[PDB]
Amino acid sequence: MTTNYIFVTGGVVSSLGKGIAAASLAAILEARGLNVTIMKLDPYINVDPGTMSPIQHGEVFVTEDGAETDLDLGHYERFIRTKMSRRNNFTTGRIYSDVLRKERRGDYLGATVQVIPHITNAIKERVLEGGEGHDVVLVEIGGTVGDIESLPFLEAIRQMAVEIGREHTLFMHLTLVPYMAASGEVKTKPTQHSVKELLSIGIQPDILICRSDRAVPANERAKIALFCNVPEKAVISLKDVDSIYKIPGLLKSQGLDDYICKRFSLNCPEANLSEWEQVIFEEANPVSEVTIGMVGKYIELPDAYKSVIEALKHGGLKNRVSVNIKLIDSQDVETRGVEILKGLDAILVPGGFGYRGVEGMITTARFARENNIPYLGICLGMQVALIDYARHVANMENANSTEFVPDCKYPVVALITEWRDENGNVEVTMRLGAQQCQLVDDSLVRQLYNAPTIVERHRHRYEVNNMLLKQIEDAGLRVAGRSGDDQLVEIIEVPNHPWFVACQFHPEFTSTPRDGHPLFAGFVKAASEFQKRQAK
Amino acid sequence: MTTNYIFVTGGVVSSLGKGIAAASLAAILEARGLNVTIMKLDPYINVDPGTMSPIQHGEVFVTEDGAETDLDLGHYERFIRTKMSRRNNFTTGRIYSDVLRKERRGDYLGATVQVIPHITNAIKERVLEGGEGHDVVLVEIGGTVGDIESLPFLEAIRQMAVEIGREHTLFMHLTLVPYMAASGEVKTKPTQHSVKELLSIGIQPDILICRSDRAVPANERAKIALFCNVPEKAVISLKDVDSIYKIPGLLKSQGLDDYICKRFSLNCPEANLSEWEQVIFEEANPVSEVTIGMVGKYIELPDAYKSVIEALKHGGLKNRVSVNIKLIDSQDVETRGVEILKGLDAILVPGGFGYRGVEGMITTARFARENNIPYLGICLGMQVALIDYARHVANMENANSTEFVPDCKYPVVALITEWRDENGNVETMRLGAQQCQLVDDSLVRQLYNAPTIVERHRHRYEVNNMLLKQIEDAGLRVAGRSGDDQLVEIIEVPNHPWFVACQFHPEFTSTPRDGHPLFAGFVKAASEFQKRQA
Amino acid sequence: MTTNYIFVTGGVVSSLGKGIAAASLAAILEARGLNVTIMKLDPYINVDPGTMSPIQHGEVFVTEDGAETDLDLGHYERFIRTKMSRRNNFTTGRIYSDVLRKERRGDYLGATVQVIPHITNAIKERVLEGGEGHDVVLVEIGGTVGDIESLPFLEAIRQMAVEIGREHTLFMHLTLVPYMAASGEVKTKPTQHSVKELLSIGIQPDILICRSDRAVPANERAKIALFCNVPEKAVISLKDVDSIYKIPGLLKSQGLDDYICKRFSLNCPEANLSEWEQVIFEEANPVSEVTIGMVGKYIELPDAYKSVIEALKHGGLKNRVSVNIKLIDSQDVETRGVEILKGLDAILVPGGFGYRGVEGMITTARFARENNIPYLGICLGMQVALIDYARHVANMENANSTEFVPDCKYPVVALITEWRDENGNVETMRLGAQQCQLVDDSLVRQLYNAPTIVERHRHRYEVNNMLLKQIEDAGLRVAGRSGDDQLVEIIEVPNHPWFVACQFHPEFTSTPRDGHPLFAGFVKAASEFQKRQA
Ligand SMILES: [Mg+2]
Ligand SMILES: [Mg+2]
Ligand SMILES: [Mg+2]
Ligand SMILES: [Mg+2]
Ligand SMILES: [Mg+2]
Ligand SMILES: [Mg+2]
Repeated sequence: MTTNYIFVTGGVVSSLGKGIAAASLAAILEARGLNVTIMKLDPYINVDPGTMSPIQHGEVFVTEDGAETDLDLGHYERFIRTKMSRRNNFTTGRIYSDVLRKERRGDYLGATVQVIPHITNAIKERVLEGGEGHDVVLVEIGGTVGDIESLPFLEAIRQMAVEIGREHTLFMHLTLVPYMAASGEVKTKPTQHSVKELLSIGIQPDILICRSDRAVPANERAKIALFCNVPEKAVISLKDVDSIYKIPGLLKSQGLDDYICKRFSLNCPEANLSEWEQVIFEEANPVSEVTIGMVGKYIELPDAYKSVIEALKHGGLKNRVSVNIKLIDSQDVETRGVEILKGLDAILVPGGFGYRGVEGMITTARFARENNIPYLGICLGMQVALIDYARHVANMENANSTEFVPDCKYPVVALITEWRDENGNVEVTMRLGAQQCQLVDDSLVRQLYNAPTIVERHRHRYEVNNMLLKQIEDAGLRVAGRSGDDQLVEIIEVPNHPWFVACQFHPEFTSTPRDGHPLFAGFVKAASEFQKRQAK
Repeated sequence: MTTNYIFVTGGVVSSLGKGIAAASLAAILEARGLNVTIMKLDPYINVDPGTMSPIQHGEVFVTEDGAETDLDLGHYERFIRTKMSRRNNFTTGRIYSDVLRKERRGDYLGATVQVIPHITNAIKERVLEGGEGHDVVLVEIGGTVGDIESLPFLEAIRQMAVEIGREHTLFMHLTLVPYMAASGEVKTKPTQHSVKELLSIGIQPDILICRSDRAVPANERAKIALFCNVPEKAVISLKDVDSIYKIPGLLKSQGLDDYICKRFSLNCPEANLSEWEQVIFEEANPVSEVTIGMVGKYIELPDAYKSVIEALKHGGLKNRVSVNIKLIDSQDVETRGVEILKGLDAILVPGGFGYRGVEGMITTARFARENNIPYLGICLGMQVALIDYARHVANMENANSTEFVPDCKYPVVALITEWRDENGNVETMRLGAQQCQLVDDSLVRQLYNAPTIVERHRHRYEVNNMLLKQIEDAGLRVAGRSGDDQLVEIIEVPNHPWFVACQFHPEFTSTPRDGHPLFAGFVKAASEFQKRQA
Repeated sequence: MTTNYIFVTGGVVSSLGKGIAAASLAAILEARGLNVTIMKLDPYINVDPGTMSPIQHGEVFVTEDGAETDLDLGHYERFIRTKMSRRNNFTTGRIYSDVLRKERRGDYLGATVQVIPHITNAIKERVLEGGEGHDVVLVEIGGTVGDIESLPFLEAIRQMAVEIGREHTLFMHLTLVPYMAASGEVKTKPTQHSVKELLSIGIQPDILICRSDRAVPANERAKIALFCNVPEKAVISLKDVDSIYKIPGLLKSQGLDDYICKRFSLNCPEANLSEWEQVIFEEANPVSEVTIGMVGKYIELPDAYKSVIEALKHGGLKNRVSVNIKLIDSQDVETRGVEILKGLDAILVPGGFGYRGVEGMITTARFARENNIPYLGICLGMQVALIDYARHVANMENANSTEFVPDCKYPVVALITEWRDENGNVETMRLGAQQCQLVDDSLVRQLYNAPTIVERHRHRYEVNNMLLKQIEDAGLRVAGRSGDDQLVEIIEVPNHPWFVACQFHPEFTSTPRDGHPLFAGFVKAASEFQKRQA
């Protein structure tokens, strides 16, 4: 099993759908029984995305193993079965980070450390390390062919190709092909110029995925093929679709996989896109429609909630419900009232950090609870839910979490190390990654999940204060799931509501269009049910 | 009078509307009382545009001086009052052609002839020659930056700038700023890559014209302004508009002219855009509408009849009528018959060459003439009508133009030389502006409200004077003539609401601001018809 | 017979000796029994090299077929046996000139003519035409990579390679590898930058010829091989040698041909360089030496007489004499007189045009003739002698060539047409190979050991036959003639040790391997003289 590489680059413009296109291609190949993987090389100095701001960067994906990563890894997982690890994503800064240590520590032997080969060498090592024992490895180069930031990545993959050879390496480049209103036509120039840059640095693309408003007409394609470029019938059209679930099919329709298998000398069964057609079908044929309110502090960048939004969609798939997501700002709530929340068949409070929109969230939770509106809260969203209750259904006077009010009488949520009493009494940090969790017999989730135990992914520090727990419990609230050790609280549920659950983890990083998510499926169904009784 | 030069280039993709944008800028400057001109440098080996196909290039504009040029000079002309000459358009081929010959006549003295400096020197010569004593000269460079084709032009203007200095030189570069439905955002990378191709060539742009499908936001702009670009507040947004007549105003609103004037140290009044405003108003507030059928052969590529279409639009303006142009292929008249002609308030038969739909046209002329439908025929459209007339009225069995049936007995159209008769009895090309005399009791005389007019020519075949009288007798009216050989220019059909046909190309003189008497009159009639006919 | 193409380009600087290096490689391949040719693509607008000045370009080589070409074809010819035709050299100007005309005759059908594909198509056509059925074709691209001038040629060959594929195409790129007296080391950066300019243009070199003043060390090489370059062991060192005759061996030692043959899948015997070895030996082991004065006008740029110099060198080879060429300006003969001629064992008066030193020459001829100094005159050098002879012996007051004094009474040199007499009595250009008949009792007859020979021509002015007999009578010998008009080709001076003068350019046929009878004979004599004269 000689490992084969597909280096995926984009030209002309950013935001071309490269992540998704690699994902889709990976999907097809897997559908052919191949052992496939994908990796993301991010051309930025930040050592890890775990510090990038959601606005700008988008959401911070979390792998099983706790790596904080680029959201593209989210796309990968929702398209292929291979699990992502830290090995699947690295940035220009971690490389440098690396090379700078080895240096300042000898390794180089007073030799002069340069981009080439020291940096490039470091890139290859990591690329190999992640391709390690896969039939096909998709290497997605972030940024745009043409930026400097890209340079070292491109040079490294160039080196690889030479080394490894045409028989186990391919270059897949993505270009924009604008449609002209004025021209009333297809502009191929930009692709030519892009391919031109590849050549300028040693790279001759083997495949071209042409992104356009609409399908790129053979004639145009035929032009590109030869037009500079120089590919054969490996010029692919990637029109704008209304559903990403259709991409694997479109690419297949065009022979991309075949081209790829031949080149790689991969003898293998024809791709069966049944699951994808299924997903498409379901999506195309909803029965009912709901409107869900997503109440958070980062709505400027919807990509800040990428995984949630996809999860909601999946939940809809599993119920034949067309979900209408209405993005709402924690703030306005605690500003514009509560009349913004009205008209939601359901309400979701995602994660985030601060204290910023936090008050409006607490509110939202209360509104949901009080108005028997199905509510689902992730992390922050659980916390803001622990509160409202603590506050409104118990004593917990000004109930809060030390993230916001370090000195509260009632710190129902806060670092374990900070666990104190209402009387300041006391007892005798970053949770990242997949973690087992024990569900409470007789709980909603225990039913939804249909298992005693589950594994979910975390990304948090502030825990439920066990010190003020029973106090909230006895107020009626219920603990649905825990995480042994310190038995930390993972899931809570409010007993006298139609559908009210909250968890510490990010159920969203486990949802997929093909298999859904028990929690989201439930939530969505409930939303439906709610819609149904509100009028009938 | 130190001449000032504005070098206009384009990046990313072709078709950014660079010609119109240059025209519009010229329009502002002119509206500030400046003496302005514009020139088109086409990076193509064809020596003379007058040989290229419309499929590819679209209409052949004709200047006053008879030069055959790129359609862009038509745009220039519809935006500024400066007239175009053969000196406002030239190609790579002309340059090489020039150098080759100069070289063959030993002007170079055994020295090595090279792109640099021979070709570039030749280009510079032409530029200066064309900008000769104007306050501002806009030099539009054809082609797309980054291509091989335009290299010489770019090197040449680089030198000029360097020679002339930044006090009288500016580079204005158009670029595509795509819109991502996805991210819902605007991509400035292409601009950056494009701007960098200039640098690689030694040019650093002074102004950027950012073309998008919507306005480019100050955000995306200041980014451009600096990031990879380096211009001041010379980052201009040029969104897709619904009327090119809005452009000068749009550019003026963003201060382009001020920046321009400022750099060139031009102290002049603010741009008075009143005429443009009027045009804009008239266009937006039609009081009625019509459907004018445009019956021809190159009907496929629109640009083929750029100027005609524009002149019909101007006709609307003048009459506050909304003109619906129905592009009709003459072969289908041939094919399916006058069935297609049904539903028009007017019929226009344009010029062109190639027997092709020629029969399809004659028919149309007839149709129009026989159904009292207002008609306008230009050149071929006039010939096509002489025929119909001659035929169906003068009874001249298969009257024709030698151009298509040299053996015709009855050939009312033909070179002055081939001029024979039905009895075989007997006894170069027209280009550019020609005085023509209007006949005293003509419709056309009224419209133009003048004894003599000046129009543009581009034809060989003529009204066989040896047969004229026959048709005259048969009722036809000679509305105008050349003068000397007293060649027939215009003809009229008396028992008609509105039937005019001329040899010249009236469309080359139409302007949105001042319109055109024929077109005006023709549109009016189309209206009248419309109404009546209901 | 799938033709194989070797694209030869150059980077960093011009004058890397690219022509010689291509020739030498061709020489190896040929020595392996391959059918090989070479062509010169000159990126200059001059249509015909036959109009460029030597100041700039050096001698005008003349092919068998009469084509006037770049001196490089002379190099080609001195290294391979394949003969050159007009098809082995062409310029940018020829290409454009071709396209222009094709375009004017509507071959393009109104389509846009552009650099790509029209010009590039034209180039490809010529290349294929020139490589037509040879096993290997070396295509030398003139100019320096990275310049604008050579763009088209580079794009064209890029296409070919792409079209033809790597099985029959190779790119060979010459580059400068400077030596730093400082660090005492060798700089490979320029190679890298140069190699990268190719990439930017879409070409990735297969072989690098590293030119230095000393051999490039395996060290600096493997670095090149990979670092920024990417070729295999196609990194060749080409140090400055003392004899170009060593080159094929030097290249062969590094395995260039094997690599070449290998890539092209050519199965052929090892390069037999015996002839080269001999040449090398002869050159290194002269047994005596001489000083031959080369008396002329363009005396300044050496390359002006490339072939002559080479043929004199070959003369040495054949006689194991070391030839000391004394470049003597004819105006100084004019200026300072025969004083300068002192110290020569022989006198050579080359060809050329321009009255200039013409008098300086006639003198020389005389001097040589009157001091029994072996002489050789080519073309002008022959004319210059007819004169002297005619004059100082036939007593023809100021005999001359109309070329300089059209009004001369006594004009022994002139166009067949101007052919008059002293009494005014009476009754295009020669280029390329011409049969000439050798006179039975001539020296020249012995030397060539043949009745008829073939030589190359490049002249207009001729031996005025109406005056011949006079000079014949005065003692002069007609050693050879054209044939038909029985034009005088060669003349001899009987009371002389060695005095020959021909119209043709013997130098165009000289070769280091096979030498040249005239030159051989002439050098021999110079030796003899030398000795005697002491
Ligand atoms: Mg991506
Ligand atoms: Mg990235
Ligand atoms: Mg234009
Ligand atoms: Mg153009
Ligand atoms: Mg050379
Ligand atoms: Mg050259």
